[PDB]
Amino acid sequence: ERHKILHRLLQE
Amino acid sequence: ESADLRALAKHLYDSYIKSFPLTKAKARAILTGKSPFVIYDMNSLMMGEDKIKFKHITPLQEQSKEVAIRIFQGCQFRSVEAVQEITEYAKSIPGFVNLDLNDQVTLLKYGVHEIIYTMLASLMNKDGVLISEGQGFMTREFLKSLRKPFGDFMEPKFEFAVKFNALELDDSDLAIFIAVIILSGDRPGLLNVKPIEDIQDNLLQALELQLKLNHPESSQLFAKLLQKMTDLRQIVTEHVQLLQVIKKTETDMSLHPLLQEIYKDLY
Ligand SMILES: CC#C[C@]1(O)CC[C@H]2[C@@H]3CCC4=CC(=O)CCC4=C3[C@@H](c3ccc(N(C)C)cc3)C[C@@]21C
Repeated sequence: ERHKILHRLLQE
Repeated sequence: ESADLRALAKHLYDSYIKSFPLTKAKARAILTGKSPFVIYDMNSLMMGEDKIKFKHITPLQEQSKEVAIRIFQGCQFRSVEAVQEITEYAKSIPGFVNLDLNDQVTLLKYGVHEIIYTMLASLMNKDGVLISEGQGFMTREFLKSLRKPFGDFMEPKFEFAVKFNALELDDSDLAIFIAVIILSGDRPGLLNVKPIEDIQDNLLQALELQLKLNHPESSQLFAKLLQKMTDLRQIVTEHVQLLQVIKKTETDMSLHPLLQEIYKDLY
C-alpha cells in the first residue's frame, strides 16, 4: 500500500 | 459442484468481455482477414500516428525521439490501460475484493505482466501484432530491428505467443486461466495465503472442467496450460531485466507513476 495509485484502483 | 464451476466460468467470461473490449475471437477474425494500418518502419509509424487519432498522451514527452524510443514510450500508454482493465477484472473474481487490501495489491503487482503477455498472444500471429484496438498491425520484423536494447523486448513474447496460440485457447478458456494467475498464492510478501489458495483451488477446478468440455480431444490440455505458467514467468523476469538496463544506459526517459509503483521492488 505504498502502491497508492493501485490502492485507489482497487479502492472502488 | 459441476453446475457451480460452470456458473463461475460463465461469470468470469462475462466480466472478461466487459473488461477487455478487444477479444481473441474479435482479433483472430481481423488477422485471418475474416483493413488495419500497417506499421513496418518509422514513416508508417507516424503516418499511423492517426490510426486511432494517436497514442496521446503523447504528453509533451515521448512525442520525440528515434524509433525505438517512440515505440518504447507508446507501449507504456497501452500497458497503463491494460493494468486498469486487469484491476477491474480482478475486482470481479469472487472473493478477491474480500481479501486484505495489501494482498490485493501484491497479487496485482506480481500478476499483471503475466496477464499482459497472456492477453497479448491473442493479438499476435507469427508475423506481427495488432494495436490500436485492431486498427493497426505492427510487424514482428520491425519490432526486432529496433536496436539498442529495445530489440528483443518483444521477440521473446512473439516466441511465447506462437507456442501458446498452438494450444488454441478461446476467450472462455482464457477467462479462467487469467483468474487462476491472479490468484497465485506464492507471491512474495503475501500476508495470509490460505484464502487466496482456497479461491485458486476453485478457479483450477473450473478451468479443468472448462478444458474438458470445450476441448475434448486435446489430451492433457490442463497440464500443458499450467506448464505455460513457467514460460510466462521467464518472459516476465526477462522483461524486468530489460527494464533495469533502460533505467540506466538509456537516457532519462519518463515513466508513468503507475508503472513505477509496480516495477519498484519486484522481480
Ligand atoms: C512498457 C512495455 C511493454 C511490453 O510489455 C513489451 C512489449 C509491449 C507491446 C509491444 C507492441 C505494442 C505496441 C504498441 O504500439 C503499443 C502497445 C504494445 C505493447 C504494450 C502492450 C501492453 C498490453 C497489451 N495488452 C494487454 C493486449 C498489448 C500491448 C506493452 C508491451 C506488452
